[PDB]
Amino acid sequence: MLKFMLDTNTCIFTIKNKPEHIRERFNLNTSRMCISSITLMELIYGAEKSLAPERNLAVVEGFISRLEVLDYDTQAAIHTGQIRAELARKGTPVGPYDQMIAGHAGSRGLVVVTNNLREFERIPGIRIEDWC
Amino acid sequence: MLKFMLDTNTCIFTIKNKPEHIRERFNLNTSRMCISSITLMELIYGAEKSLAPERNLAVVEGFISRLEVLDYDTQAAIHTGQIRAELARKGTPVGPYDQMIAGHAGSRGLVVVTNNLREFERIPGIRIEDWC
Amino acid sequence: ITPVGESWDSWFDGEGASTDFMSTREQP
Amino acid sequence: SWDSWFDGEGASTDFMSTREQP
Ligand SMILES: [Ca+2]
Ligand SMILES: [Ca+2]
Repeated sequence: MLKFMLDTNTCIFTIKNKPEHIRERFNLNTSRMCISSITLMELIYGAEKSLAPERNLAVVEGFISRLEVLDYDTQAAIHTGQIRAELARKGTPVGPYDQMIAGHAGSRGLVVVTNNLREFERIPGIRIEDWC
Repeated sequence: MLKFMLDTNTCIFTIKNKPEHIRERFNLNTSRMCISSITLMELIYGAEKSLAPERNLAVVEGFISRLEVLDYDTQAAIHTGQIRAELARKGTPVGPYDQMIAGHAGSRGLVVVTNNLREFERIPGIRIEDWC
Repeated sequence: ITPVGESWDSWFDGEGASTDFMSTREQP
Repeated sequence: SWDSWFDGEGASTDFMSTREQP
């Protein structure tokens, strides 16, 4: 069963650094990890805007072909809308992509993997693991 | 067969003003209109943060129940990442949701219907129409 | 029996991204 | 119909009076 949604920052850091602690978690949770298509979009932008687009696209494609990319669907959208509104009212917003990811993970009952605990801590109903 | 993807601006305007000319366009184009789930997120947020949330949710709900809402999927993500890269290359600002909606539409060969032509006009490969 | 993709180690051990790749993320 | 939506319940005047795209 899917259990974990990797935030974009974790993906970038893993791509750039291939860290041991992450590799261990990846292997422990093979087939239980996904990203949101919102993250895919950011990673494709990173690749295409870089000095080595072809090279970097292939690295990304290899990353995403080993996990699941989930569609940002109607329930993701609703739950994201609801969270945004709660955050506005409390004056502690989160960046636009991050809000979507948290809303997506929220709608699917998934744990967000992030090093940005301070930021993500404050999103209602969120479950977090830092794999660094 | 879907032809038009309504941008967030056109949806907000339509909801707030209930304009006669849009009603005629809608009736003529039933079952050829859609929104992105990105726009759904923005409408729910707008409802939920407003001074009459339950009431505004119901208006939003009746609006979206009458057209198709498309999931923002892997092809939408990829098309969006490409577009963001070409816009960066040209130092042209477009907002984050507008970009996703333009990528979404472009991934499905759709015309974007928008009353903010100036923002969308500089996206390469755009097809746009203004219904206001 | 759980379906699995290619191994994670084969990716982690692959040659990676160029140095400039997303040195910044760019979230508005 | 769309007609019944266009003639029905109205949103409050504050609804997304600014869109708030960040
Ligand atoms: Ca992140
Ligand atoms: Ca829009």
